[PDB]
Amino acid sequence: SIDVKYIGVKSAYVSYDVQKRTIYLNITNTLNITNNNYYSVEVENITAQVQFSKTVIGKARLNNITIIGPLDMKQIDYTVPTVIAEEMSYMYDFCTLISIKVHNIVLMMQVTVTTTYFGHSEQISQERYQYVDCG
Amino acid sequence: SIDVKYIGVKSAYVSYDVQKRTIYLNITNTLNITNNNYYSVEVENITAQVQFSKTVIGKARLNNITIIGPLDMKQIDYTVPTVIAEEMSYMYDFCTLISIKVHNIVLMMQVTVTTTYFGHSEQISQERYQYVDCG
Amino acid sequence: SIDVKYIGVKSAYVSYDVQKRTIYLNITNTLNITNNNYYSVEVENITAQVQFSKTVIGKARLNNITIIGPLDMKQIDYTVPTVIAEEMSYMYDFCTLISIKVHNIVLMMQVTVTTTYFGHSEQISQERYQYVDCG
Repeated sequence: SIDVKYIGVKSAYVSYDVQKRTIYLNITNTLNITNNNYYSVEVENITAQVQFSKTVIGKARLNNITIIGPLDMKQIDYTVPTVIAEEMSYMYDFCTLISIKVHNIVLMMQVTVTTTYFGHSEQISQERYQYVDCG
Repeated sequence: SIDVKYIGVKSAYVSYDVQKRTIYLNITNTLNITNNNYYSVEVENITAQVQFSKTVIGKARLNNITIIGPLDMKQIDYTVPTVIAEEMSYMYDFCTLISIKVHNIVLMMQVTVTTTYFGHSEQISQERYQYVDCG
Repeated sequence: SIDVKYIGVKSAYVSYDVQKRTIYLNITNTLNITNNNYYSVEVENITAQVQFSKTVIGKARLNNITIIGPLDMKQIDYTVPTVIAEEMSYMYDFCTLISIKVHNIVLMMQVTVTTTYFGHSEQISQERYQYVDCG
């Protein structure tokens, strides 16, 4: 990939930005741009390509075979009891979080037992992230 | 990929923006642009392509064979009991959250037992994310 | 990859930006730009390519065979009990967080038992991240 950008506030090719309480006076601005972009990208020129898979089983004897793909999750436990007991008392809770297995982004690609792949594969994340703000 | 951008506030090719309480006077702005973009992208030129899969089973004996794909989840347990007991007391809760297995974006592509693939695959995420904000 | 940039605030090719309480007077700005970009990227020129897979089982005897892919999670336990006991007392909680297995970005590509791959694979992450902010 090409030209992958995170810009926090402002993007220009040419900028003349005049901001705050300023005097901007008698200004002559002249601009003469030639800006051409030529892309030959992710391009393929092939006579033959072959993706061949063969399984042969002859006079074989097969017992108790297990094939298990990735991210097998077995007998996982989360135990998060919360207890408040009060007498003659005050609780003030502000912005209190209990957070279990919270996800923002999950991107999964070609997650398999078996893969035969030819060509291009791509993942991009661009992000402003804030979990907690309070005040 | 090409030209993948995250811009926080403003994007322009040429910008003459004037913001606040400013004086802009007698200004002469002149602009002459040539800006051409030429794209030959993800182009394919192929004479032959073959995706062959063959399974042959002769006088074989097969018993107890298990093929399990990815992300298999078994007997997972979440226990999150919340208990509040109060007498002659005061509870003030503001912005209190209990969050279990919360997802924003889940993208899954080519998640399989077996795969034969030729070409292009792509995942893009662009995001402004705030989980909690309070005051 | 090419031209992957993280810019915290402002991006320009040319900038004439005027900020705060300034006097900008009689300025003559003249600009002549020639800026052409030529990209021949991720380009392929091949006569033959072969992805061949063959499995042959003869007069063989197979028993108790287990094949397990990556990220296998078994009997994981999270125990996070929170207990507050109060009598004749005051509790003030501000911005209190309990966070268990919280994920932002999860990018997974080609996670497999077996893989045959030809070509390009790419992962890009650009991020402004704040977990907690409070006052």
